[PDB]
Amino acid sequence: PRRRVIGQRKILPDPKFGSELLAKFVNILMVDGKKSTAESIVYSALETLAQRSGKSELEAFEVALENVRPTVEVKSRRVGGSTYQVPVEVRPVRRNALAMRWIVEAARKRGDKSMALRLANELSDAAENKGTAVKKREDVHRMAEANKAFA
Amino acid sequence: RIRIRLKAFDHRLIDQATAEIVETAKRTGAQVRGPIPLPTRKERFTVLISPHVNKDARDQYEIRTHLRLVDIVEPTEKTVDALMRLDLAAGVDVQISL
Amino acid sequence: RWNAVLKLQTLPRDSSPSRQRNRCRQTGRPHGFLRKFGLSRIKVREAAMRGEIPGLKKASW
Amino acid sequence: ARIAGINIPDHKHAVIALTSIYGVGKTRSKAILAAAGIAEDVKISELSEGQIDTLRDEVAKFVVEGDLRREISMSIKRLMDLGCYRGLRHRRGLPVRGQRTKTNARTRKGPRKP
Amino acid sequence: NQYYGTGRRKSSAARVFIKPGNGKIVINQRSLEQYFGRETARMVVRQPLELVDMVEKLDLYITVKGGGISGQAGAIRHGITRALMEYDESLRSELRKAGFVTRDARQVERKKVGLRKARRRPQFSKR
Amino acid sequence: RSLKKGPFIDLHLLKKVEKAVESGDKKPLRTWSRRSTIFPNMIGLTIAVHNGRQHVPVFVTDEMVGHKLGEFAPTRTYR
RNA sequence: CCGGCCGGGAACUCAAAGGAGACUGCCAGUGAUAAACUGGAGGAAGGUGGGGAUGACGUCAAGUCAUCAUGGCCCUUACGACCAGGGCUACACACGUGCUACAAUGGCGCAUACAAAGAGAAGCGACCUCGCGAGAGCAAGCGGACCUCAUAAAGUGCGUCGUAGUCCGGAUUGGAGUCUGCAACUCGACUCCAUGAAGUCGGAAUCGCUAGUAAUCGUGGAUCAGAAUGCCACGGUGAAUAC
Ligand SMILES: [Mg+2]
Ligand SMILES: [Mg+2]
Ligand SMILES: [Mg+2]
Ligand SMILES: [Mg+2]
Ligand SMILES: [Mg+2]
Ligand SMILES: [Mg+2]
Ligand SMILES: [Mg+2]
Ligand SMILES: [Mg+2]
Ligand SMILES: [Mg+2]
Ligand SMILES: [Mg+2]
Ligand SMILES: [Mg+2]
Ligand SMILES: [Mg+2]
Ligand SMILES: [Mg+2]
Ligand SMILES: [Mg+2]
Ligand SMILES: [Mg+2]
Ligand SMILES: [Mg+2]
Ligand SMILES: [Mg+2]
Repeated sequence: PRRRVIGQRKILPDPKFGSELLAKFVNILMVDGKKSTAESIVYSALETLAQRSGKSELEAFEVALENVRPTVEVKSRRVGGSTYQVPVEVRPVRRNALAMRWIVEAARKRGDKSMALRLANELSDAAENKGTAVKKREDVHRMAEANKAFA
Repeated sequence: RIRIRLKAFDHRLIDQATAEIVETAKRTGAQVRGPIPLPTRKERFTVLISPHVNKDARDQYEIRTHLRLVDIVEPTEKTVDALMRLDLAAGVDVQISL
Repeated sequence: RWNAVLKLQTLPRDSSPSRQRNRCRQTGRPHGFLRKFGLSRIKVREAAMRGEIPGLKKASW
Repeated sequence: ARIAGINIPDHKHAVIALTSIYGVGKTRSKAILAAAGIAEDVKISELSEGQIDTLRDEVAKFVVEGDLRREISMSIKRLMDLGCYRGLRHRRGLPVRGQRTKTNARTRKGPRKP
Repeated sequence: NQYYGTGRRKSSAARVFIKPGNGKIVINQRSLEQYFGRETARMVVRQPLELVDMVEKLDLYITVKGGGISGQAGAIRHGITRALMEYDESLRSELRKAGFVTRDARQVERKKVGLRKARRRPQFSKR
Repeated sequence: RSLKKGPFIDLHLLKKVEKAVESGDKKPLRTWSRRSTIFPNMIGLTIAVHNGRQHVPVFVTDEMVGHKLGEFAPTRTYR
């Protein structure tokens, strides 16, 4: 907005696992307003990732999200002239949501078998740092530190 | 036994008609279950407003058909037949049935 | 068919409901008509806003 | 094999295999398979030849392939020669069932042209 | 003894009858687990009788009508929340912090004139 | 093909069929009724069908069974 | 006959009449001590709670002489009146608003869930019989919380397809049918069999939406003998982001 402060309530924690981040991930991954399909797909991918990596269930995806989160983002700014890519500081929640969106879109663009396996593959290659989410992730880091004096 | 239904458009006029019916029925006899609210019909209409073009200009109207039900199982007939024909029902629709 | 019974169409083809248009009653408009009040959009509203039609009220559900 | 046809529906399920043949749809294929008393999920090619013979005989009972093609084509030229209103639209090329030719009639007229 | 709670959410009226004993949940004269509980309100119906006490402490009989999956889920949750008068209202102090006592007044918004659903305004050409 | 289970024919047009058959083909008969159905009772006959301004003659044949009288009357004019 | 169906009762859902409640009201802090602002408590609902109706003085010689009325002008052996057919449905192109798709968060088969709001007397039309079908015969009940339209679809439980112009996609087209109506050819709707184009996410450019919102899934109503992807209207699932 422009005058009134806003803030959204907190979605319910993810069923059984109780992961608020996982509940937010199903929100982002949701399509056409169908939580059942999103929940089934996320659980299938989560168990596949856990059994493939030999890691636990809760933090197996936490590692990938930690390793695919950025630090600064370029904001199109033009005070006197044309557009300047001015990098800025990323808020905590904004960083988390941006990494989550990156993972979801990276899984979207794949074609391996189906969402259940594509999400697991994205998580694995994000843990390893050889995926496409990470490939897009390093771009902001390389484009940072361009124009500081401007604001 | 004898079930009576009253229809009108106003909510308080039907209430006073039902009050008159029940008061006369209890005076002349007994065994009155009182009026029953039952659903109320909401006939909804919408009409274009401008006499030419201007499709967006519309007006919404609604008619509230209120309905009341009251039944009596009085044994004696000389009370019900006397109750009939003496009541104007506050000038709204009313029906007699068994 | 059964014999020439169908051919008995010598009627002026006016009694058939298809011939009647069911226009308005005060002025007469082919369009903007409703069965309930038997008038047409415009006229209806005039009556409702003037308070002629019983039980008609603005809808604000 | 061609199964009283020309197409070789290999490594494919029964109903789809017979659907791949001209002049036969899903319902007609269901009729053929049920009459032949063959399972539906079993592949046509993986099946034994004793049943392919019965399928040949069963399929030969309906008008299909070039026979049906010529039958339907002959009707077109016939309604063209009759001079019917429904037929003289074919010679020009445009909707004949009564669609609107002003727009959304490009499927039968082909891509646009100035 | 018997204890009653109404429960409502999106024109989804419930009826919850809590009582002592160590029985199971019953919704619509039938088991919730039989009625697809593992995804239908998998952990919505059994919210209120988790935080304050254990599930296997009070028998109950629920029956809800009208609504959908989440409609029934929320209606039963609200009814149970307002059906835990086992000992005074000391538990409502804790349930207030969790926010389960208040219902969800949010409802489907009517369809306006000149719009498609409620706020989908038909697109216009040029400006 | 469609339209119930039986054909329809006009009566003041059905008055001309019997005369035409009894007296043989003499000349096409001018009429307006674009409703009658080519029934076998017409091989070897010519009928003039109205289109609005002029009555176009048309000769009936053997393979016009499911085709109506007004069918062979082009009302759309093109360049 | 273990079906709320039958004795009964009215607690409860619910239905419809009347009331209570929310008013910055009680506290803390900020503020020229005032208005007011921030926060907390209580409370189902905290700050005109959500939504609708409600549209100031005026502008655009904005729209309607065609809804109707009306000043002036004109026709009145025709610019009036009756009828058949035709036309408003044309079609080398362009634009606007929509529907259906390009598929695996899917398609198909079996099973199986959970809703609201409406109409019904030349009308809604159970059940039963015939038909692969649109439908036909019989035809109770219902001027209505009773009967009918009317077994909501998404959803979930199993099996199949395994990434292709395909079991996606349905236009076009041929044959055969159902049904309203004096009348389905110009020019209607629906059904059965067959064929199965384009289309594999879309340039410049541009549109809506901040919470039950958007997104997507069904149902109804008016006009109406027979007609919706349009208009009006009800509900299910249900987000992301506002520095
Ligand atoms: Mg008509
Ligand atoms: Mg006049
Ligand atoms: Mg519009
Ligand atoms: Mg909706
Ligand atoms: Mg407060
Ligand atoms: Mg006001
Ligand atoms: Mg002007
Ligand atoms: Mg003008
Ligand atoms: Mg005429
Ligand atoms: Mg027109
Ligand atoms: Mg048409
Ligand atoms: Mg399909
Ligand atoms: Mg109707
Ligand atoms: Mg009703
Ligand atoms: Mg077909
Ligand atoms: Mg493809
Ligand atoms: Mg109709």
